Amino acid sequence: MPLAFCGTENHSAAYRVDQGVLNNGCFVDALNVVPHVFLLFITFPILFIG
Amino acid sequence: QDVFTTLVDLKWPHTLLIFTMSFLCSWLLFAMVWWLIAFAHGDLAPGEGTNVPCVT
Ligand SMILES: CCCCCCCCCCCCCCCCCC(=O)OC[C@H](COP(=O)(O)OC[C@H](N)C(=O)O)OC(=O)CCCCCCCCCCCCCCCCC
Ligand SMILES: CCCCCCCCCCCCCCCCCC(=O)OC[C@H](COP(=O)(O)OC[C@H](N)C(=O)O)OC(=O)CCCCCCCCCCCCCCCCC
Ligand SMILES: *[C@@H]1O[C@H](CO)[C@@H](O[C@@H]2O[C@H](CO)[C@@H](O)[C@H](O)[C@H]2NC(C)=O)[C@H](O)[C@H]1NC(C)=O
Repeated sequence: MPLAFCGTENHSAAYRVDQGVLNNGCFVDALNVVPHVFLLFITFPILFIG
Repeated sequence: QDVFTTLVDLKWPHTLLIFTMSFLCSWLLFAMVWWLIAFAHGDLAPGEGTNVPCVT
C-alpha cells in the first residue's frame, strides 16, 4: 500500500484518464497543484536574495 | 535589479542556501511537469496496455 496522489482503492484503477483527461476526477486536482508549485519555485530565490 | 551583485555579496552559508534551493526548486518544478505529462498520456496507470509510454 504505497502512497498515492489519487486513491489506490478499486485495485488501483482510478488513473485511467480516458473519457477526456479533464474529466478525470483526480487529474484536475493535479492541474490546480501546478500554479502553486510554479510560484513557490519562481519566488524562493527572490525571497532568499531578500 | 543588480541581482548578481547581491549574490556575490552574500555570505557563504547564504550563498549555499541559494545554490541548493535554486537547483532543487528547478529539479522539483520540472519533476512536477514530467509527472503531469506522463500522467496525461496514461503511462502512470498500471497495466494500461501496449501503448508505448512517452517516458518509460
Ligand atoms: C524606454 C525603454 C525602456 C525599455 C523598453 C523595453 C520594451 C520591452 C517590452 C516588454 C518585454 C519585457 C519582458 C520582461 C518580463 C520579465 C521581467 C523580469 O522578470 O525582470 C524584471 C527585473 C528587472 O528587469 P526590468 O526592470 O524589466 O529591466 C528592463 C528595463 N530596461 C529596466 O532596466 O528597467 O528582473 C529582475 O529583478 C530579475 C532578478 C534576477 C534574480 C535571479 C533569479 C530569477 C528568478 C526566476 C528563476 C529562479 C530560479 C528557479 C528556476 C525555475 C525555472 C522556471
Ligand atoms: C543563528 C542565526 C544567525 C543568522 C546570521 C547569518 C547566518 C549565517 C550562518 C553561520 C553559521 C553557519 C554554519 C554552517 C556550517 C558549515 C559552513 C561551511 O561549510 O562553510 C565553510 C566555508 C566558509 O566558512 P563560513 O564560516 O561559512 O564563512 C562565511 C563567512 N561569513 C564569509 O562570508 O566568508 O565554505 C567554503 O569556503 C566553501 C567550501 C565548500 C566545499 C564543499 C561544499 C559543502 C556544501 C555543499 C552544499 C551542500 C548542501 C546540502 C543540502 C541538502 C538538502 C537536503
Ligand atoms: C473500478 O475498476 C473496475 C475496472 O476498471 C470497474 O468496475 C469494477 O469491476 C466490477 C466487475 O464489473 C464491478 O462490479 C465493480 O464496480 C468494480 N470493482 C470493484 C471492486 O469495485 C470500474 O472502472 C471501477 N468502479 C468503481 C466503482 O470504481
